[PDB]
Amino acid sequence: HKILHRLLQD
Amino acid sequence: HKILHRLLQD
Amino acid sequence: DMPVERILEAELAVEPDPVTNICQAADKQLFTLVEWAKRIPHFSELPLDDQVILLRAGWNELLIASFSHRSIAVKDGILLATGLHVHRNSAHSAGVGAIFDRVLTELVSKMRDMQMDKTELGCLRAIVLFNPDSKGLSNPAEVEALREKVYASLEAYCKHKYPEQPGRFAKLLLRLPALRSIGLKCLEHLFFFKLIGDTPIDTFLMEMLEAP
Amino acid sequence: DMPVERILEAELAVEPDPVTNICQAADKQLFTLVEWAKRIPHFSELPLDDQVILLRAGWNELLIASFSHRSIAVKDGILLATGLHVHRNSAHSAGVGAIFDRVLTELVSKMRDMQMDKTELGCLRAIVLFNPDSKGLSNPAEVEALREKVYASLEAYCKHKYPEQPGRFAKLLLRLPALRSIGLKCLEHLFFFKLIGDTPIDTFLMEMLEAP
Ligand SMILES: CC1(C)CCC(C)(C)c2cc3c(cc21)CC[C@]1(CCc2cc(C(=O)O)ccc2O1)O3
Ligand SMILES: CC1(C)CCC(C)(C)c2cc3c(cc21)CC[C@]1(CCc2cc(C(=O)O)ccc2O1)O3
Repeated sequence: HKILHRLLQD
Repeated sequence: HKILHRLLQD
Repeated sequence: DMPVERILEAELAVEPDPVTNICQAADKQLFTLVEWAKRIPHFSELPLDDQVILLRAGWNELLIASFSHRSIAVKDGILLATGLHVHRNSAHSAGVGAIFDRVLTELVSKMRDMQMDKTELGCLRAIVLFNPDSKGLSNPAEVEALREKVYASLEAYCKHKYPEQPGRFAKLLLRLPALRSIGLKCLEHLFFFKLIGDTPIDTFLMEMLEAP
Repeated sequence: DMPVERILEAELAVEPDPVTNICQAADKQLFTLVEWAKRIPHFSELPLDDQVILLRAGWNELLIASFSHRSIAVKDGILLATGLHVHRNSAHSAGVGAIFDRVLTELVSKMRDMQMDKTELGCLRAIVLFNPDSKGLSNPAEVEALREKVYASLEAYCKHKYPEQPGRFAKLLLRLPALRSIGLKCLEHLFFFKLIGDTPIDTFLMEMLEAP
């Protein structure tokens, strides 16, 4: 799940 | 729904 | 009013391959469930058409909650009203392991960890029975009023029996979303067993699965 | 602790054919939903893997509750965050009338009749976010503890803001089973639109529908 991980990393 | 009606009538 | 005493009597008055055994027991408990509902205060005073709508709407969750609480002392399994223990290994090896584990984890274990008593179980089932969102009820407000009386009684009962657990009333109510989700998934399986057509489905269970 | 003030700021910080418009708006709100979750106290302190599990588990109910409360003043319709009003006639004429009416009757109207405020909405969404039954969480107990703090705060808030409505806290919690049921049905539709393949599903919405 690329997008969710990237946004939660910020 | 035969059965449910008949049992609720008692 | 809605005294928790009477709700508790209703529970005590009805006390007693795996997929076939569970479907056969379900049909047997449907008869017992009608007798339970008629002992819940003010249910029999509702219009007959609405008693049908409520029971057709809630029978699955009502009976799932029943066997879940009956399975407290059972480890890694459930106890059907016929006295048969269904172990999770049997459920996995019959292709229904995932939903079975959901019952154990989300329902049985939670009931076990909090030691949900039969009065709280009855009130929870009464709340489910008095479902004001059931489609077609001639008077949704009356059913909603009956539901409010149940959980007004259940909260007062919790605060009296368990004064040291302030969040317990809320904890009970927050198992209903899991019960709702598990009831729907169990219905999906039943309709599949019916579609395949080699699982014995008796007349009362079959009538619950037919269209309104 | 879990102060309802902070939960309320999280809601205010993210304030703004029909099936295509709804699916496009859903993808847009998924980005906003991540920002909301990061403002909910202690959510960002959870393991990253669990933040993913909670958001993948609850995004549908979280966003359904959002547009439902946004649609209070709308009659016979919903208001998407893009500013578009979807009326129930449009939903019926697009083949999704039944689930749309379920949203209006079981969610929007109930929120309207009780005048659910944005603090109660935020707490309800926080309870849904902190779902201890989500499969795969590295520590279900921590998420359950966070959920208990939310509804301990929400009950105390209800009893203070609305002392004249003793059953209001319970009434709020008893909309979660309907939200659960409606979320699942909406998911079934999405997977059908994906299967048919002529409905535009953008990358983030698509990622929520893919397997873990
Ligand atoms: C086989 C399948 C799909 C998977 C396993 C579980 C346990 C989830 C299940 C459960 C399941 C049903 C099916 C399944 C059908 C409906 C139903 C309804 C509740 C119920 C209670 C009793 C009892 O009180 O004695 C007996 C049977 C019974 O049947 O409950
Ligand atoms: C078309 C269909 C199946 C029937 C009608 C309803 C309203 C039930 C619906 C609702 C529906 C979804 C589909 C449907 C997909 C997922 C989702 C999730 C919640 C949501 C919120 C907003 C907003 O906050 O702006 C925008 C879109 C959005 O999309 O909600």
